Amino acid sequence: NNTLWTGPKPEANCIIEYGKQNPDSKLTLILVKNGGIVNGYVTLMGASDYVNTLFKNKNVSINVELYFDATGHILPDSSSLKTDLELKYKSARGFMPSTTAYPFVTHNENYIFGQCYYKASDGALFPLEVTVMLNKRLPDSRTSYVMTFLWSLNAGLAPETTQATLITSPFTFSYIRED
Amino acid sequence: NNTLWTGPKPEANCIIEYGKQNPDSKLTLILVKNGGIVNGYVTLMGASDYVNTLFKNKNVSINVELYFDATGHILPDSSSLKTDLELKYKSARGFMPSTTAYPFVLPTHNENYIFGQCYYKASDGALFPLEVTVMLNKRLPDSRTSYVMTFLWSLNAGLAPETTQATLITSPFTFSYIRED
Amino acid sequence: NNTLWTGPKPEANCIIEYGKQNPDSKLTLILVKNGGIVNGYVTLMGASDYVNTLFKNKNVSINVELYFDATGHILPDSSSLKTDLELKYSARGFMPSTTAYPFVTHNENYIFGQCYYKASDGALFPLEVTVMLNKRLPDSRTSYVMTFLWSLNAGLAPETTQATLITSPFTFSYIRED
Amino acid sequence: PVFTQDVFVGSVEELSAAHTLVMKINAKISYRIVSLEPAYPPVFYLNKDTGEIYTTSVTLDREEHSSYTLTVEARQAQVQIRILDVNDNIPVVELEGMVENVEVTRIKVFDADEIGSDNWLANFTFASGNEGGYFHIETDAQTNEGIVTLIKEVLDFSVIVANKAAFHKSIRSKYKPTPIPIKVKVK
Amino acid sequence: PVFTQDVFVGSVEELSAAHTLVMKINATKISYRIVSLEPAYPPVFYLNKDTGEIYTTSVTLDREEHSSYTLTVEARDQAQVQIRILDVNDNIPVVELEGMVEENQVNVEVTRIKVFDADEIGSDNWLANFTFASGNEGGYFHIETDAQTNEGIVTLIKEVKNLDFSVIVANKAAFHKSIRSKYKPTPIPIKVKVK
Repeated sequence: NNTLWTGPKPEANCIIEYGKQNPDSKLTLILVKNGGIVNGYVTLMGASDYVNTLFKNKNVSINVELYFDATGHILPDSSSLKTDLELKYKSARGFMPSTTAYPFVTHNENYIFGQCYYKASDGALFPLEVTVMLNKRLPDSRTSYVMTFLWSLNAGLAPETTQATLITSPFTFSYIRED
Repeated sequence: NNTLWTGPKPEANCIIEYGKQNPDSKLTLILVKNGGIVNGYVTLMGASDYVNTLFKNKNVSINVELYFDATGHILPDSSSLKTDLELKYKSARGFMPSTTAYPFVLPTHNENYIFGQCYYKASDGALFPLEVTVMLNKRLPDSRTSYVMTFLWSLNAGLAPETTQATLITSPFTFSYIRED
Repeated sequence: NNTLWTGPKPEANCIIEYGKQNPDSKLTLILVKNGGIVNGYVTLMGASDYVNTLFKNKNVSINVELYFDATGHILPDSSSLKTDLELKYSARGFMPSTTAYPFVTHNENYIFGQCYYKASDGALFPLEVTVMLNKRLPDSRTSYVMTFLWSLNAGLAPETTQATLITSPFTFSYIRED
Repeated sequence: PVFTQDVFVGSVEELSAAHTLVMKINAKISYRIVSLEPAYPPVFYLNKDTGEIYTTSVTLDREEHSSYTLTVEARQAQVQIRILDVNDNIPVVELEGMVENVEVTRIKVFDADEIGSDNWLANFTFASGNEGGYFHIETDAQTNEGIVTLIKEVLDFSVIVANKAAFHKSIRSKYKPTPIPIKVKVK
Repeated sequence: PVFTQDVFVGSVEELSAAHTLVMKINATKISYRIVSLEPAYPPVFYLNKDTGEIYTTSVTLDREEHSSYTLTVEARDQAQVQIRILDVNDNIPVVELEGMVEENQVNVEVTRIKVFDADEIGSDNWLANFTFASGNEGGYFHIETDAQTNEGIVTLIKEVKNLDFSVIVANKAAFHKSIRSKYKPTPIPIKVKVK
């Protein structure tokens, strides 16, 4: 096995409104080992009312954070994914980003930038700037690996007037893993 | 063996201009299985006159369909790639896009799309940005097929990228999707 | 063995100061086999005064050229990498294909991407990267050619001071040789 | 059920990232925002145990609203948060002068930031044409006007316009400097 | 040791690729070294100390910010180099209308459109070319570029109501690869009334 799943069509497991106590958005995140790197797949689907009424605004920054431990499981008390990451065919430290090439500490060799697109309901296409930040920080003492995701959007015209569902284009990226 | 080929530089197999039986373009399509996903590699090359005279305009769109079958081969009667795909060291059910993550709908739906950007280097060295809209299943042509994978290259430029005829070669586009076990 | 490293965090092994004999800039280049293709990871960090003071200017074109021989060991005399790649534990399979990217117009030897530069206060400047595969020949003993070109034109300067030239990790995928 | 003060104040940066500390109100107490005067976006999230107002996943804009007055109950009071403007909104220019130290032209511009501050003042540089040394600049701050004055008595030139301070981290690496021409006549 | 000339006049083009050959200076074992440039703060040129060649380097050039360079070299066991930057086409001509015609007038002037192109004055990269968009279908107006101060003067053809139209701007020579696929044609219109 070399695939850290989340689910091909998972239920609600991620919170976006910071302060809720029931999960309200689905997050699809697939990591695969490939030689000396890890390839990634990540998308986010809003499955509530407030997240679906996010893109009536013109400047929106969506943050999703993940805090693994030394073994490599999500601590759901302090993370932002409220469901553990499971394998496919069966210790899961092999999919986590390296603390040799992205050390803890300025020091902007940690970030990985990129883009996705939001397909609006009136046929419009808007670009979302994705910032994937690696380790960079320690929120706790028991936290051993950090991986955060950010979807930034600034637009002149407003993207949506009525509420539609929130759906982003998939994102693909690669990072150096811990052995 | 985990590579669905088309050829590193094959002959003319794809067809644009629906209403024609001559294969008028070349299409390198490589789908590599990797863990629980499939990585890809798409390159469209011009191989006739009609594909090469497309970029004398400015708002153009090049469409390619791939309608698979129930077991993982390409139906040539309905798709636009009239040449079956092969392995590297010769059933291809493993390389098909997943129906539990990209499900079939019937009346909008926008969770089974892939967006990307490639570039067209013109005859004098000017990069033009083309948009790629890789659409997975989303629809069904008829009852024979079981999976749908379409590609689409759009360009809305400001001026004409060419005036004479040159070989329309696009930059290689890379993408990834979830496969059907 | 399916990885051509550079080290996870190396010392300086490239030369951008045009006319120096010692290396002055580090770059991480990782190539991995994956079926019929090879995935690639590349980033470039400056390590001297001239490389760090490149981005006080508007237009900057950084050029890194690699010339693999018949086997695949990098010639450290005519390339820009002054230190060859190593395996994780020959190296013909990681080199690009010749029946897909042939030598000599012929605009099929290119892969165009995009990366970013985080500025001194941080402003996300877009660098346009161009990976030219083989297309050329220095002499009759190099067999494979790769070239990365990091181009930047900008409205204003990225930074008015010297900080560090750290570019974003760029990812690509090419057809490999058997 | 009892507060400590009556009128709270605070300051949050314009176009800041999510989850930043705005202010820390005080009065187990479950802090409860009940109303905003601009009410349609929820821009502020109140941590219920500690009274720390945070900026949630939707970000602000000073040019739509500069003062948020929200009423909060601690189980009544006011909260009056002001927005500090950062320098987005590149200036725009709405230009002929004839001579015979006589001032030549008057250049009127239009910014969009806080009026009076150093993110509003148009600072005028030189682009192509003052190598003869003919024009010295002056930024009339009280009405934001680009006065020029003669240097060497006796041709056209151009001006690149920017703000007084440096731009924000978002609008930089998009600002393309476009030169603007001035035609000077001589008798 | 000694040199063979005193003014090695050569040239290179604006916005060129890195490590193009500017010129090859010469002297009658020798080693070459630049001792001064005219601008001290941008290092733009590189002196090949083996064969006496001038290359451009990883930071490329712009003619509009500094037009001509003068730089002094000196060889060991001085002389001046005078490099003029050849201008290539770049940034789009920008446009800043009304006019009046009369009954059955032939070849009369309506407007003289001004245009500020930031390129080299006199060459083919500053001379604007004005093409029509919509309104000159039936053979109404003709356009010429007066090359004294780059004026897109229009004139009548036939003998003639609110027949307004629009013009599209371009240079006389075609654009570079670094500015094309960003040039979007914005036709700024022209209003004209008959009397």
